[PDB]
Amino acid sequence: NKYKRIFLVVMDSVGIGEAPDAEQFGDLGSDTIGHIAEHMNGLQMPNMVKLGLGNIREMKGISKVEKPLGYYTKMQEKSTGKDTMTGHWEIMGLYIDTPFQVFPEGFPKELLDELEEKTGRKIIGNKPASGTEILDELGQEQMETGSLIVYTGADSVLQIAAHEEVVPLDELYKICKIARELTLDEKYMVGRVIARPFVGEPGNFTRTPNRHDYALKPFGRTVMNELKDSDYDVIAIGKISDIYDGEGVTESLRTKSNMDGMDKLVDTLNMDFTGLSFLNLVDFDALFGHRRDPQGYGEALQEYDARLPEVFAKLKEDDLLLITADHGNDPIHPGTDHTREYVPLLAYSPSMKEGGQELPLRQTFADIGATVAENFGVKMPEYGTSFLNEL
Ligand SMILES: O=P(O)(O)OC[C@H]1O[C@H](O)[C@H](O)[C@@H]1O
Ligand SMILES: [Mn+2]
Ligand SMILES: [Mn+2]
Ligand SMILES: [Mn+2]
Ligand SMILES: [Mn+2]
Repeated sequence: NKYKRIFLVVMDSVGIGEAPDAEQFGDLGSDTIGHIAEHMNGLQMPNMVKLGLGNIREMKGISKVEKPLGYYTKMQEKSTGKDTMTGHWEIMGLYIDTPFQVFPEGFPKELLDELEEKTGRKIIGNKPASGTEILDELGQEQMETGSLIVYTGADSVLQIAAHEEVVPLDELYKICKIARELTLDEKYMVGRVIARPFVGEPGNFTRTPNRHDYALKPFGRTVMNELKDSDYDVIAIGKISDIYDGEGVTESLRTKSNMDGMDKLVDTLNMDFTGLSFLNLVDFDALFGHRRDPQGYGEALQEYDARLPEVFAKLKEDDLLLITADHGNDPIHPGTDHTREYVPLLAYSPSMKEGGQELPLRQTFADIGATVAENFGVKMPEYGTSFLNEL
């Protein structure tokens, strides 16, 4: 192997400006990092700058450097959708024609009618809502009637809440499996069906640790599958295992925040493995992008940047660090949906003694998967062109 270990970091939703097809998605004008930099009156990300972030694109407080630490470019998304699953599945070598759907006005009558028909249960709610707020609103009715609270949010999710002492947990799980099957349908394709059991009483409801998430498997066998099948390590950190429904994962590390995600990355740097360590930093998307909160987003990016020097200190000569994103989620943009943007790519190894240079623009996210696959001598993905030899 050229590299013994590859550390891949997805800064979730950290877009670097509207993609060529942004108009199709209602994303003209989008610019995640650039708009945040303007709001912050200059972002402070000196470590990303040292890697060559500004060499990709200059933004307020983010300037180019004469000798970037590693190689740099951006990537263009080829798949139809701008959701997390699409972005990640493409990154690991796939092409996804069918986009996952979001439901700002709730789910179509047709879908909920069939779910009622298959379960013998009534559905209430059917709207975007905070999980805790909707419990306050409808939890009592749910308890008295045995109906199901169905709701959604800014992401591609169908969530089903029911009181544990009214609807048995195993019945809630069965219902969610039925919903998961019904939503394998392009008309209502949801990324995730989530069981949301709760306990307590009106004015005092608590959601239990018995949450279960029902994901779809990637529409193809990924570079992660190939690594695992060839006996390499594939360490998933944060949402990564869930995003791929565990496909090709050899160890999974749960995280609670971006800072915790950087701690787990450091943990993997301390491990003797051969293969891939794959981190998703999800706070950017979950707390700041969808909430259209550029101040929180800017602070999170600065908190993340401050962690990088320890990562640089731990990387070995035969380690490669890859930093990218899976789409945009511009916190100064209409609505609450993701944005169709280019994503940054930074590629750094301490063995790059003269620093890096500009890579040709990546025409699909799958170029990352192809690079990983070629490095480890496993079956090349169908899509994507490796940049391994450029490094
Ligand atoms: O807490 P809730 O409002 O029920 O659900 C919000 C999100 O919490 C989970 O990460 C899922 O991604 C949901 O979209
Ligand atoms: Mn838009
Ligand atoms: Mn994402
Ligand atoms: Mn999202
Ligand atoms: Mn603040």
